[PDB]
Amino acid sequence: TVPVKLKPGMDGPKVKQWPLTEEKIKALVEICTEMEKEGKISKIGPENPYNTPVFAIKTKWRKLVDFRELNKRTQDFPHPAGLKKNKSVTVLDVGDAYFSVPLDEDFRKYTAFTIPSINNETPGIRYQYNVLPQGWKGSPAIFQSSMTKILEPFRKQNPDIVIYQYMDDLYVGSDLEIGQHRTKIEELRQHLLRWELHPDKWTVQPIVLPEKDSWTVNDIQKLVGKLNWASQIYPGIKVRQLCKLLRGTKALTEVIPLTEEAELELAENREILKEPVHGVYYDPSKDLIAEIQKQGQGQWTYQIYQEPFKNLKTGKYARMRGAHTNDVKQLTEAVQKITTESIVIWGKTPKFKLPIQKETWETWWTEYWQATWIPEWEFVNTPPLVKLWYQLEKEPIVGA
Amino acid sequence: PISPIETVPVKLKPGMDGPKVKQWPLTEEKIKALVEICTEMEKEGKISKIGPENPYNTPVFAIKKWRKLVDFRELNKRTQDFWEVQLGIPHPAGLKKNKSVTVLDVGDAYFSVPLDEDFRKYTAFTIPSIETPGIRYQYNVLPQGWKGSPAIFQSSMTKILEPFRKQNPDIVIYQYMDDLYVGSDLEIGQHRTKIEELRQHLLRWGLTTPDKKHQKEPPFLWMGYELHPDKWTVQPIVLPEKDSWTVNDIQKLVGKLNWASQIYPGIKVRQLCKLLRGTKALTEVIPLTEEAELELAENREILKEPVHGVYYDPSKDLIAEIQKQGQGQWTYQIYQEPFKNLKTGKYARMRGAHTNDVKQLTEAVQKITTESIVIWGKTPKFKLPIQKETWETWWTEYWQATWIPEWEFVNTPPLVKLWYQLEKEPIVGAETFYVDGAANRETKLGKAGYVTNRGRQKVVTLTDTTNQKTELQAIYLALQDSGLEVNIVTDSQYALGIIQAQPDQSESELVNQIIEQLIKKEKVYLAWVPAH
Ligand SMILES: Cc1cc(S(N)(O)O)ccc1NC(=O)COc1ccc(Cl)cc1C(=O)c1cc(F)cc(C(F)(F)F)c1
Repeated sequence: TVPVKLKPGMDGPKVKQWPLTEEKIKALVEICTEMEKEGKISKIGPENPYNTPVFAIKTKWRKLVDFRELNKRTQDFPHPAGLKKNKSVTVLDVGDAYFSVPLDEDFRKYTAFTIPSINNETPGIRYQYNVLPQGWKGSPAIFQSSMTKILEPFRKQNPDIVIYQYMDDLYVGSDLEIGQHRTKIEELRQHLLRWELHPDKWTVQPIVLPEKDSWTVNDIQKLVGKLNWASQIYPGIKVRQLCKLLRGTKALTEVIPLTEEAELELAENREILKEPVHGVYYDPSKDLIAEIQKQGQGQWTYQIYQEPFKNLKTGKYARMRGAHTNDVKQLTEAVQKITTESIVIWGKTPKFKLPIQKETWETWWTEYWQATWIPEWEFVNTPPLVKLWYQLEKEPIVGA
Repeated sequence: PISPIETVPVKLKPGMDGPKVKQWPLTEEKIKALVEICTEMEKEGKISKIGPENPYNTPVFAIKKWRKLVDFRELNKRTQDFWEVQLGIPHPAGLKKNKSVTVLDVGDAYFSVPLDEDFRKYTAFTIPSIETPGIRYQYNVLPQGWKGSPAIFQSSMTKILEPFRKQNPDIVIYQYMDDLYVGSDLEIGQHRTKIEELRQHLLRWGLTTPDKKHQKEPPFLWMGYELHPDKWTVQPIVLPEKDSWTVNDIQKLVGKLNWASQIYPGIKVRQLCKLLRGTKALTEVIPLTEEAELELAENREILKEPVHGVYYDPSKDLIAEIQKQGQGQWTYQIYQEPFKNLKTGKYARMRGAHTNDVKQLTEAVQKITTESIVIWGKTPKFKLPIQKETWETWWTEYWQATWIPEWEFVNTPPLVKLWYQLEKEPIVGAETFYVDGAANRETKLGKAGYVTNRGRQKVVTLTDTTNQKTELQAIYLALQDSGLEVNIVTDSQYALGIIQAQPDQSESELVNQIIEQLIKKEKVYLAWVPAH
């Protein structure tokens, strides 16, 4: 085993376990006993003060540990820009690989986790890892030499296919037709068994200003307000001529004929929004940020950026079948999608700005989480304009 | 007797050292009592007579025959941290009904467990003299009052318990501080035998169980409740009768009464709380008002109510009904079968900066949901005083992500509804007030008013005001002077928020007035436009 340590001055994580459903507790209990036997983990005393949240996801349960805090405190240790171009990418869960590898003995105490007992009837069961834990930053790292080795063949055999490893995940991307792609994957899983994304289509949609037979005082008002704000992203947007028609105290419903200057002004603005603001470039030294707005009726808008108004990417996510009566479900779904694209494109997860109440999210997000990694997040209060603005994003002619 | 169980490796906090606290000098009458108590422990193997080698020391005292008290506050400051000793406490509403239960006070099981030999030296203390060298000792077992003792004990029990636990699944043991709560549904004969079996097993590890004398018997007092076999009750709540009430008394009283509002229906403390206004001292005597006297009266009577509940039958549904007692005040009860509650509650009015009832409704739903999961590990089926069409109309459009687990409508007034819904579009044929308000934020002098499309106008002069207040006031006037249908334009940023969240309650009296007004209109359209 190689000696791993925490960043200088960093102490072990002591994150409190959130309550879990009986169903989930039973599951973890079963899962952990089995691991205990296989010597993957061991019960621990109270002398170990650390702890990390744990839970179960998905028809059987998979154990998911929340190592965000530990990953952060773990000492530090490349991205293939070609992945983002590939026609299709399939993701694979390779966390099982780790269990074989032993975790340095002196570091194990920091992986300590707790299984909760319903109605505090019994103190929870304490465990710590002996082997590489899935979800920990160090695991994919430590098990790197080993991963290359097992990948070399397939890679060298197919230099046309790009493979990228993120945490427990492996993103394999090629250009073959759908069938020939899925075939190459199995050839890989088989290769691994012995030890559906599409980037080229992720098109950047533009902001689209309304167009009306006739405009009303209101129509302009709402319009001028949005253009004004948007002025922060495109300095060339002008509302002068538009604000002139808005002179006086007419009824909000009265129709205003447009001057030709206003018509041109509107035209220049439409042309400016035709494309994404210039000079936006990704910076590795800076964190990625993803903001989500609830547009409502299953529609959501997001923008990935590092500097305000300098979007690296923006998009729309429509809820998925069988998620209607659940806001939280849609949101977690979208968070996972966006995080995925984020990894695919930059090889890292963005910190999230979620339009939801801390308590609301922390009570139900795990119920629909399906990735092995967990992004960072913070809760916010959507500024009405930001919402109105991206609500203006263009959509397919008929669809797709 | 001590236990033949492995010790847990204890360490002192990072780099710090063992305590060197001077021994508080005592009287010959106390030294004698300690010397004795210590000789008894010494023979029990709990403490070891030691030499000068030890540079550490903790103060020992004498309280009441006499009882010894060692002050480890210092050692505790220098002792490593442990996994928090179960912080959440067991709630009666979460107890499955067992046919039989037995309490086993593994009391001084603290002294029952050995101390990591490596660590014992830091526990050294000294029995003074009548000037001459005192008698030195050190603990060979978990000390009473020491930081890690509770944690270690609990764990020790745990190991010891693993076997039996594993051998008798149809049985349940609840670990809590000094006691073990053991229940089952076998036959009283069989149960009793297991108890005796467990008991016996414990002694097998130097851990000895109670005496027919200390054995506690139902009902059981759990956090103010009384635990009866087939149901639970509340220990009687006593409201002292006096002719002289001090501040302290009233607060104390309000305290006890607040807790009671959880279990008892109808408890009120408004008038009593009023008494605290401008109080200058705790010992200050505040004469009860007439209303205060009555309130207190009616409450004395409500506490004469035999409030009771049932236990947890997992094989049965879990239901939670909610009511809106007042604006921001919510009451709820969780029962499996009608009228047989397991637990009930009320959430103190929340004073947000701005929000609405449907929102507050989900918040109640969410605190309850989290509660349930801790108590039962499941989430209840909700009976909420709100229509499905209402819920649907609000949630689908609200800027924030929200949700309510499976629920159903229960028509039990008052019902929670949307007090108003701003128009999606400008209203045709409705006046259009262009409102606006400005004010020297420094001189706090300002004006506000409007100018409708129909030519109507106004401006009001205001002193001691802020720009926000003027703007909102501009909106308020518009609302006043308008008809049941009105369009309002405003460059107010705070109005933008209203359009988004359409709050029906806030912290500003102003907003409040506006809301009242909004509520009263038949149709309102609020449009925002940038300033200048
Ligand atoms: C109160 C009672 C007496 C009898 S009996 N043996 O007839 O006297 C049988 C069942 C019950 N009660 C029940 O059915 C439900 O209660 C229980 C069901 C199972 C178990 Cl093991 C304990 C209780 C308790 O009453 C209880 C009492 C306490 F002081 C503290 C605690 C706790 F562990 F949570 F801290 C639990």
